[PDB]
Amino acid sequence: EYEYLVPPDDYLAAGVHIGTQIKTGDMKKFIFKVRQDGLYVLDIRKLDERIRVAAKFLSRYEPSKILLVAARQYAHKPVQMFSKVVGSDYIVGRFIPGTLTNPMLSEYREPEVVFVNDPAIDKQAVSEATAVGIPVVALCDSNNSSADVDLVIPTNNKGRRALAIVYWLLAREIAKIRGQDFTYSIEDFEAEL
Amino acid sequence: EYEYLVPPDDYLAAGVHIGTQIKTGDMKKFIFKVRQDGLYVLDIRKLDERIRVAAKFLSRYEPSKILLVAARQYAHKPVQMFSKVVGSDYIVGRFIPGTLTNPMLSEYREPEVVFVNDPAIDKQAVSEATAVGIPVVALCDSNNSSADVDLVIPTNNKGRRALAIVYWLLAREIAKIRGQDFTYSIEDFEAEL
Ligand code: NA
Ligand code: NA
Ligand code: NA
Ligand code: NA
Ligand code: NA
Repeated sequence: EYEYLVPPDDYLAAGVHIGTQIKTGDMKKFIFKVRQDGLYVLDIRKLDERIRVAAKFLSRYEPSKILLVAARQYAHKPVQMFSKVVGSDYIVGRFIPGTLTNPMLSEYREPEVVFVNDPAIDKQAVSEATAVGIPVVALCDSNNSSADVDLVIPTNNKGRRALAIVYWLLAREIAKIRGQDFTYSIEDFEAEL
Repeated sequence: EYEYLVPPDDYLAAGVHIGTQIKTGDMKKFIFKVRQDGLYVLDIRKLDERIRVAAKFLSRYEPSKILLVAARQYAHKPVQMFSKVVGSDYIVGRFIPGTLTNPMLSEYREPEVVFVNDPAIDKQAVSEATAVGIPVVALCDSNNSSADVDLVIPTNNKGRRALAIVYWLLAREIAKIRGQDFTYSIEDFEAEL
């Protein structure tokens, strides 16, 4: 029996397994099945394994050197709350071109690892981080595919609740490794509306 | 404008870009093109970027906590030479089931990261590492596909010289990150005839 970070039903209730109508070759290994309504379903066993791995991966960096990126609206709150807990830097909303490549921009930063919400939406950040040799972690849905993403977290990266539980779990596990008290609830990470 | 770790011609002479007659969905994003003879060609730009990232990541671990695994014969020497330089542990030849999951087994170890030569050949190690939450790094050829590999290094992982230059580069970059002198030639890493 596999031991999940949370009861399996919690993952399903959050809709992390709900993909899109599109499947990429890169994501096939994470797709459990395709629903009759054409929607692809992600493997929660794989998601759980990847969240654990990502938490360990990220705990190998000093907090301030971690940069989270997310233009997608429902990801802003989860990203900011994750940062509140982990101590990572973040950029939500429009990512300004040159933020990682132009030392003269006021927004310029030099993180050692970049974590984006969606490689398609946050493509500018992914491309720049890769051009500068910075490892890229990313949430990838069935429709995503990027040769520039180094560490993948296969999950619904669009749903309000799905994003809340994933960022919440990542922050929770990183805090555990760090021996930092964490009492936040999934609701605390969830975007309004 | 990209800057390779070594003259591009060196990568080609080693045949790292030469894949097999098969292409998985997992590897599609790394395939540059398909040759006249049916052989898929890997993207050396991505390989170079990935070797750089893997070296950085691995240098984030106490060397003794890194475990290299390789049953494939042409990978033994490269793996042993990499370990000589890096200080990592390794298991070449048959990987005994239970090595990462059975504490009573004499060969039992608790590495913090596992790096295998081929996820199909070294599937036992990949499966066990994943089952215990240990991040998995792997060399993946066009024919490979594994949801259990966390960090991928897209390259020919069968060729004698292909393996020598890849392990050589990784070791060189890790030593460089440490400052450790590195005077080995690619030949010093190549399996004998
Ligand atoms: Na989705
Ligand atoms: Na990248
Ligand atoms: Na707690
Ligand atoms: Na090959
Ligand atoms: Na794994």
